[PDB]
Amino acid sequence: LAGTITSGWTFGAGPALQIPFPMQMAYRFNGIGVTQNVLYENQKLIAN
Amino acid sequence: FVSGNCDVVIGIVNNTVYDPLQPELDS
Ligand SMILES: *[C@@H]1O[C@H](CO)[C@@H](O[C@@H]2O[C@H](CO)[C@@H](O)[C@H](O)[C@H]2NC(C)=O)[C@H](O)[C@H]1NC(C)=O
Ligand SMILES: *[C@@H]1O[C@H](CO)[C@@H](O)[C@H](O)[C@H]1NC(C)=O
Repeated sequence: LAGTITSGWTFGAGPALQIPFPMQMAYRFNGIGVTQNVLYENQKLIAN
Repeated sequence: FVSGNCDVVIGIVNNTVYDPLQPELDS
């Protein structure tokens, strides 16, 4: 849990590199075909 | 790429975005 929260998927393929959690969520949103601005503009709703 | 304005995002930062076209136009 700590690894997947503080470093995303990097810790599973080498050294663990830190990254802020909203930026990781933006990365994962890009993973499924949605742009970052959607998450950055609906962060509060998504967290709720 | 541009989207929206500078109040919705949390953690936005002042900086400058260079435009390649302007110096060519002025030259
Ligand atoms: C980042 O965004 C802009 C960049 O100029 C700033 O917005 C104005 O900045 C001036 C000078 O700093 C202030 O007097 C104004 O009150 C700001 N707001 C508006 C609506 O004009 C902003 O202050 C910059 N810095 C941040 C957001 O920390
Ligand atoms: C990041 O953390 C510092 C101190 O922990 C805090 O002052 C700052 O507001 C945080 N960043 C944002 C975007 O809130």
